[PDB]
Amino acid sequence: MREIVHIQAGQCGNQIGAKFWEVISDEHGIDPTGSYHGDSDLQLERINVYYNEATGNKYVPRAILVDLEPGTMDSVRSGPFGQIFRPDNFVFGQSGAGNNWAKGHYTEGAELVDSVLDVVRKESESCDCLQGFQLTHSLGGGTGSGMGTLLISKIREEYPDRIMNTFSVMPSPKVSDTVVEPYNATLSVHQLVENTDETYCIDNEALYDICFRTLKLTTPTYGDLNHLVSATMSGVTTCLRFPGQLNADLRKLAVNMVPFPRLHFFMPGFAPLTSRGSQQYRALTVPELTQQMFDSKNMMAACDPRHGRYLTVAAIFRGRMSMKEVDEQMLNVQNKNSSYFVEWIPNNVKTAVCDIPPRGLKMSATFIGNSTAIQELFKRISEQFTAMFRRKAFLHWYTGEGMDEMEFTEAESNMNDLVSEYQQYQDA
Amino acid sequence: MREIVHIQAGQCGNQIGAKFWEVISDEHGIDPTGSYHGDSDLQLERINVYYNEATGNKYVPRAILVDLEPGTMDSVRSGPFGQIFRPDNFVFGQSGAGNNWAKGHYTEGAELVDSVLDVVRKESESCDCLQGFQLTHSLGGGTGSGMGTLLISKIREEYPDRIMNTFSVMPSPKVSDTVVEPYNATLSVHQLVENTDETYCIDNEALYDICFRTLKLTTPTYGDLNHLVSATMSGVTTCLRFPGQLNADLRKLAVNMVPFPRLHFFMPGFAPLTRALTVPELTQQMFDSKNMMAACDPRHGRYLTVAAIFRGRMSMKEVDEQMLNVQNKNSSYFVEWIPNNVKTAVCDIPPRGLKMSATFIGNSTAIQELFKRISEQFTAMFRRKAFLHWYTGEGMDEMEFTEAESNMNDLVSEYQQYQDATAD
Amino acid sequence: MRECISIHVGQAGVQIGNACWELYCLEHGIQPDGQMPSDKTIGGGDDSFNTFFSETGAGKHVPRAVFVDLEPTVIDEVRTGTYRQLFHPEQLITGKEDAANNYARGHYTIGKEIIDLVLDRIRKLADQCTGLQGFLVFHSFGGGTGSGFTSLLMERLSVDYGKKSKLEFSIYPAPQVSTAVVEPYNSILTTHTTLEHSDCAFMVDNEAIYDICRRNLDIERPTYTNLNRLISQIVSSITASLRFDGALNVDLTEFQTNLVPYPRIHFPLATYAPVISAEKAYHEQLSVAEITNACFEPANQMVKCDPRHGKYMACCLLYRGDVVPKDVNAAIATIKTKRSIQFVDWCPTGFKVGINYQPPTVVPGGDLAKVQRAVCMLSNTTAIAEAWARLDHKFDLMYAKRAFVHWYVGEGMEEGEFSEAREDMAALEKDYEEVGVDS
Amino acid sequence: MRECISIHVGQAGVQIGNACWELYCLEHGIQPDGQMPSDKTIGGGDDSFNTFFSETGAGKHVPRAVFVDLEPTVIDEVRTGTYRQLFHPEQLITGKEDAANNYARGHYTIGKEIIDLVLDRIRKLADQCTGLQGFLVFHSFGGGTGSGFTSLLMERLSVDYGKKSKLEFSIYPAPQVSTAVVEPYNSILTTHTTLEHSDCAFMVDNEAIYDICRRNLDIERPTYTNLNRLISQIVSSITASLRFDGALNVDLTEFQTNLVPYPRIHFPLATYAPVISAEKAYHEQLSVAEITNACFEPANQMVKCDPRHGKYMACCLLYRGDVVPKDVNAAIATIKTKRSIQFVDWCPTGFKVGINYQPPTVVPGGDLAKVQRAVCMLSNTTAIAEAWARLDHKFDLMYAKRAFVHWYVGEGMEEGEFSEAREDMAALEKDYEEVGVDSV
Ligand SMILES: CC[C@]1(O)C[C@@H]2CN(CCc3c([nH]c4ccccc34)[C@@](C(=O)OC)(c3cc4c(cc3OC)N(C)[C@H]3[C@@](O)(C(=O)OC)[C@H](OC(C)=O)[C@]5(CC)C=CCN6CC[C@]43[C@@H]65)C2)C1
Ligand SMILES: Nc1nc2c(ncn2[C@@H]2O[C@H](COP(=O)(O)OP(=O)(O)OP(=O)(O)O)[C@@H](O)[C@H]2O)c(=O)[nH]1
Ligand SMILES: Nc1nc2c(ncn2[C@@H]2O[C@H](COP(=O)(O)OP(=O)(O)OP(=O)(O)O)[C@@H](O)[C@H]2O)c(=O)[nH]1
Ligand SMILES: Nc1nc2c(ncn2[C@@H]2O[C@H](COP(=O)(O)OP(=O)(O)O)[C@@H](O)[C@H]2O)c(=O)[nH]1
Ligand SMILES: Nc1nc2c(ncn2[C@@H]2O[C@H](COP(=O)(O)OP(=O)(O)O)[C@@H](O)[C@H]2O)c(=O)[nH]1
Ligand SMILES: [Ca+2]
Ligand SMILES: [Ca+2]
Ligand SMILES: [Mg+2]
Ligand SMILES: [Mg+2]
Repeated sequence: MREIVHIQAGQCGNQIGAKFWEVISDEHGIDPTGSYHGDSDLQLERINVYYNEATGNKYVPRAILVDLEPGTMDSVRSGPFGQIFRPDNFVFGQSGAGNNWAKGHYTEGAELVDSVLDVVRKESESCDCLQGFQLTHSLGGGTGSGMGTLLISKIREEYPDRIMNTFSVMPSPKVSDTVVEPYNATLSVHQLVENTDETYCIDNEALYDICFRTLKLTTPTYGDLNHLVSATMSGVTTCLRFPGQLNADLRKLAVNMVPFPRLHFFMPGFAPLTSRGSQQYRALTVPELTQQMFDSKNMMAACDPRHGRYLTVAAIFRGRMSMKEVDEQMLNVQNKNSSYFVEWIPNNVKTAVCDIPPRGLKMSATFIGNSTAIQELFKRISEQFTAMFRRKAFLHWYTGEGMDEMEFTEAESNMNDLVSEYQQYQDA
Repeated sequence: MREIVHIQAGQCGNQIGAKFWEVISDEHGIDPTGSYHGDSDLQLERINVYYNEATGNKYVPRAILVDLEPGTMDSVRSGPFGQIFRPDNFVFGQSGAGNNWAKGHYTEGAELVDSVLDVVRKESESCDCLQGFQLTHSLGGGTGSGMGTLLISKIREEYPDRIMNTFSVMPSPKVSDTVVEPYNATLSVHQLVENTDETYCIDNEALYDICFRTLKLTTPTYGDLNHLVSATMSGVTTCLRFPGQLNADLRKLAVNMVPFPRLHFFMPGFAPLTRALTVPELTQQMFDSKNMMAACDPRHGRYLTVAAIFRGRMSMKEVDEQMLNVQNKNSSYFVEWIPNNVKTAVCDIPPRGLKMSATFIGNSTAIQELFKRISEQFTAMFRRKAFLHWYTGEGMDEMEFTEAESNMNDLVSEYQQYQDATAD
Repeated sequence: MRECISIHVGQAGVQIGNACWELYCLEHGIQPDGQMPSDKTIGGGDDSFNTFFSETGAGKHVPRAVFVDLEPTVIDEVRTGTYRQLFHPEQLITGKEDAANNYARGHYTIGKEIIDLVLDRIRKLADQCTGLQGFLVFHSFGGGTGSGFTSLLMERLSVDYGKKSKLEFSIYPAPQVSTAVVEPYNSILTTHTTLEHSDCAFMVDNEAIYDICRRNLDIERPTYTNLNRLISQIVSSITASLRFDGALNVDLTEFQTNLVPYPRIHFPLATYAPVISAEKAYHEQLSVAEITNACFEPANQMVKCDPRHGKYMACCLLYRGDVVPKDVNAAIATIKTKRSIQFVDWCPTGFKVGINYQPPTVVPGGDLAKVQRAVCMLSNTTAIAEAWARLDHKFDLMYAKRAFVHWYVGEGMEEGEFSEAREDMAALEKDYEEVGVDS
Repeated sequence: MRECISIHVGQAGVQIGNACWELYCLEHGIQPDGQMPSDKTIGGGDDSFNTFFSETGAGKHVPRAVFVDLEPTVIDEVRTGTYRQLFHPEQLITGKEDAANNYARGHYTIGKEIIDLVLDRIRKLADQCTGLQGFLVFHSFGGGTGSGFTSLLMERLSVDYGKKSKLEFSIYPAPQVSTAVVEPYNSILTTHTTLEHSDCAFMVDNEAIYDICRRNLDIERPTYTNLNRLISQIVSSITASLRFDGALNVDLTEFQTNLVPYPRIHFPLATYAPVISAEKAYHEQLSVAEITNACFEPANQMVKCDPRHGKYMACCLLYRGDVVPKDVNAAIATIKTKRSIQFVDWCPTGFKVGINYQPPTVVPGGDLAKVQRAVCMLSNTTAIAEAWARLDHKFDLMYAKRAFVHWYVGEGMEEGEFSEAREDMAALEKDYEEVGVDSV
């Protein structure tokens, strides 16, 4: 069945994780109680990529919920689809991580990590043909950030030949005000560079801009931010969950999207941008979809694509629409911005269509780009980090947990290498 | 509770000792029979400090009376409140002292000191938490000055970590012509410097001058002087006897008042001396050389430390302001190298008769005038070896008299040395 | 009588293979359950059709074919399709995970664990042959299994059947329907490795089939099903001479003799005409002369190139239907003056011709109109080298930055095997250049 | 879980302790007998207020606190006061003889006789916690018990609980209500000894609180009762983050990650607003903007310094009441622009904000007005050193003539410890200067 094991860690990981499972459950015709209730057999054909089947013809998300504090879980458990998750798959502690990567990764996290791996291992021995794992987490905190990357490393050790995929929320001082977030983020990017096959960079800076500038939400909440993450996560996992010829599994996607091992950080995009609650009076024309998804304003990472070059792009259209017109409009976009795609990777734009649209939208499009402009995101973090690190400010929070400062120097170095390596290929 | 053990040795010691117990018993509402009959609970909150609560709800002064010649003791037992004292605490001799310090300290005094120590021990063991000791005596006679200091030294050995407080009456020719006084005073001051923690200098020269010039009582009697002493003693013990936050016990006083071990001789002051007067007037007078109970001009030295105590109903705001004015207006007379060295207590219960009163306790370098005047006299007699017979007679040596001479010279030198010192 | 075993590798091979066998059945009158009323010898035969179908004592005619794909989805269709009873489980081989569009994963990693199984199944069919002539191998250039596994198989088949012919049907990668950016890599790797092991390979460019479907069939967005039904028409035409009584291209060896003078230049261009929409309202039935002329129009080639700027080494005209020798010879002399047909000096300027009286069979419900006469031209022209040039230039573009190379090295391949495969293709381009350098 | 144990040391700590616990009871609806009718979870529970209140079988809510003093008369007031039934007798610990304003006596001579007992009573509280977070230590700088015994206790807590966090509420001495000439010696001695045992310390300058009570509350001659009541509203706002639950609330732990850049720089400056009399509150509704603009006025600060003549390393604004994010944003804007806020180059960001929708409260019989919203700003500024400076000067003025040191040595102390301290304090003054120096 080519199963995926889904792990969500920490507050952000579990909140965006839970909304993901709610969104795709609705799309696949599963209800809060785990019963199938759909009109199409197209929904059940690959249902096993994300869901396990029990007796009762019930579907249980192949999902592990991990946190170091007892809240959040309670929250998830009481959420609308709280009851679908397997109880034995809730793994949480009591200490918490205090937004401290060192606590998540080395001290508090280490006490809980072994019991997490049993449930991961439990879930994996059940799979007929395991693709690999996907993890949701933020990088600015401590559990999702610090413990999250520990889990990736330990899991890779047990399954070194499986795909490791993450949805990684990048911190922005527009959305939070905890001064150490750039420390946690830099430490986490270093890990992700070494230990994941594909990472979707979900940038809270762009989520803030979309909500505040484009959707005109003057008091944005994490609920608002997560509405976009879940729309984006349903979109980018469409090729895995429905019949299709392109990027239909994690490894085939990696071979199409990752030309060089370290350059596996994707810019997601979604169109139309919509705020929850509101209704769509007029859908958008395939032309409108296509123009928008390539527009800087629709990117989930706060980087201007025009400032770099695309190495590879995947585009996934959903809804009933002219396959002919999609082709025509995708060619127009490439022919119209042909200077923004590198010339030495021929035919590097690939297009998918899936007839099942997402809830509330008649037509949607999801953009997955491997663009060199992602360096602006890492440069932003890099600037914040050095402003503090050059004075060793707030370091005692980490050294007190046993970390040395040499380990900070390496994370900054690896991240500056990553930035310059993107710059290398931009001038090719 | 925090008990003080009161000891009065000698005529002066027992005279002002007796007047003291009358004034404070009255303030606390204790009658001659030990029964409380007062109107405010404030009178009883800290009554254990000076009184033992015996059964029958009777309060008995925690006071030991000592003398080498009865009668004075007899007059005290007959005087008002004489029956309030415990009969076992009367400890008196026969040989007397004959105004001879050597007789009080080395011979007659010593052969009776053991009898006193048993009473002190008994009184101390009864105490929940002994503060220390409080002795009243003169320095000119023989028992008070001579046996008094011997008694202190013996107490200090058994209670080395307790506070030793003394009300000491300095001799003035204006009031006594025993001629040998300057010997007994100097040998006494030599002892107080080493063995007491805090000493109030009650200078008979000041009491006479206040009764004569100020109170206008030509040819004044001991009863007149002791009205100023009793007033004064009541004043400087107010914060020990009523609830309060500042100098509420003998050790806290010593920590605020004694910056260097030997400089522990305090200048008492009282206002008004006895129409009613205001808080500004009260403040001005208490810092005026003419309201000092020691023959010393404070404009002739500098204050190391000062405690002020206002008693009565009045505006605390007014008190704070007036205190600041007087420190500022007189800034030159306070050492700058002790910041905020004037503390101020305000007990709302006035003494009997007055509506409000101020009490001054100064550690001023100008007190060297009192020691210099005694020293001048001492040398004006020891230089002729005059009357060295009364003292050598009892076996005392030549040196002793000289050591007290240079030792008190040093004290005057230290007060001067810190008066001249600067912050930069 | 000599048999032919068919080998279908990867999705392209299986779906195209599935297309061909249905059309073979409609041409020979074999029903989906394997019963062939026309067959009068029950349980045996040495008829022309027995070269592709064996027989059972129960009258079942089953394809002499083997399907192999590293993932089951595509082969499952065969197992549940409308012709499921034609095949028996032992000739349907699948794996667990595929080559992930990675030649190295198909050749080395996943290939090594299944090569001996596949060969075993093929051996089982082979032992049932009295005079096996060789194999027809269907596969894509671009997929991991089609490119990587095929090369392994081709090599093993040369070892275990050293004395057999090996024909290829190859799908050449076109952007309009490709699914991996790395297909040019896979294309050059598999070509380099299969080149020495394949006697004659028919290249079909998806681009060509895509536009023919659009232009001639009115198919707005051709699917694989559209592409594969047209491809089966071409494949069938090429193999028609093996399955019917006749005298041209009657055995695998004759394909190489007639079409392949040079071993390395073994890539004949196929041209098919006419392609007519079945949804059309009756059409001017074209003449022999007209469809023969159509063989020299680029728009009907299976690989877009321009045979005018190259040289022929061999040409085979295969007619199906209402065709008689006089009209063909009279069409040829006409074309030979109207069109520039320049053979290489060391070759006779001439055409081998084949007529099959049975007209083309069309799958009921397909897109192709039924016609009374059709022709497939097989021409070994140097013009086909244009497709190597295009392919190699894209390879060069990516390889210069080593883009995607790590995916192959991670599967145990060495970087050197890239520049080596590229060097062989560099040599192959020069061979075409030498053979066709008059102007 | 995540309980917090309160330790009130000496008169100031104890008197301040009374005011805070009274305020807490008013805030959570707890009566003087310990009953809380609005709490269903009887006998036990996991509610937010349980971080400061334990529960008995009978439904009593008992403060997680210990009162300690070397004399009995201040704590006797707690034993007999309105809230006497609130505390278990083992929580009120008293000796017989105090430190006499002498650090040496509280740390050594007298402290040694009662320290073991206090640690045992603390152990009994700790053992009732499911997840002890840390300690809150209230004490004066100037008293012998507040200074000498506190430092001893902090040393002993470091040994028995390791790195378990310790926050200090410290009364900085002021002449207007000081009770000992030696309070500078005690202040420097206690600050040196506790500096490495304390994670974060909130100083309250008695002169600053004195002045604010006179000016903003029109109290001619403020008492300790006036001060302790304003001092409590500050503690309640730093603790509300843990005693109450909400969506925009932030725990002190997150603020601390931002208010302590380096280990020794752990002294935040506190500002509260609005401090107004009912007489002036009537006809006046201080807006979120006005209150915030007040937290930057150099005269509404609980420690006398000019935040302007220095650089900020963090400004954390904890709001409470009718506050909504939108208004907070506008305010912070207006301020930044029309005001003097200079942050350091090594501090990306700089502001941390939070809202506790639990309304502010006032003790019946108080001198503060019931407002609908209030703000507490906790700022780490290089200007708090003006305080360490002033104090250090008084010390240097007396030590030179070695004044009053005979009292400290007579109890065992040595001149060395007096200099060892002046040096740590000179270092801290340098450390605060260096943290502001810009980068190269
Ligand atoms: C989607 C998650 C989010 O809801 C996004 C913001 C922050 N929090 C929610 C609550 C919130 C916000 N502001 C609050 C103020 C007090 C109490 C709570 C809040 C939030 C808002 O205004 O409601 C919609 C908000 C916050 C900020 C905010 C905007 C904002 O509203 C969108 N700003 C982006 C930053 C900010 O620092 C900034 O850089 O200016 C733009 C901003 O500065 C000003 C004066 O606007 C400000 C506002 C208090 C100042 C100091 C602290 N920083 C951190 C982030 C920032 C804030 C919204 C989480
Ligand atoms: N004409 C045609 N081309 C096809 C078909 N299937 C795939 N292709 C093309 O062949 C290439 C991909 O080869 P596949 O057959 O999908 O690969 P595979 O052999 O399954 O290999 P892996 O699955 O990667 O191991 C692309 O260029 C496709 O466009 C088909 O049915 N018909
Ligand atoms: N704000 C405030 N300061 C107080 C209070 N009580 C005492 N202080 C201050 O504390 C300092 C003296 O310490 P105290 O608390 O009185 O004494 P202690 O700590 O009990 O020590 P000892 O008296 O030696 O036993 C002075 O600066 C007082 O102003 C109070 O209730 N509030
Ligand atoms: N988009 C989004 N971001 C979140 C959410 N929750 C937290 N964050 C961000 O994640 C970071 C905090 O990480 P957190 O979840 O508390 O980490 P943890 O301590 O490991 O659980 C900050 O940068 C927040 O802005 C959420 O629901 N959605
Ligand atoms: N103020 C005051 N001084 C006194 C009193 N009796 C004696 N003196 C002084 O004390 C000195 C004599 O001390 P005296 O009582 O005879 O000492 P004793 O022999 O030890 O009892 C003289 O200088 C007197 O001035 C008294 O009742 N009041
Ligand atoms: Ca037959
Ligand atoms: Ca409860
Ligand atoms: Mg496949
Ligand atoms: Mg005290």
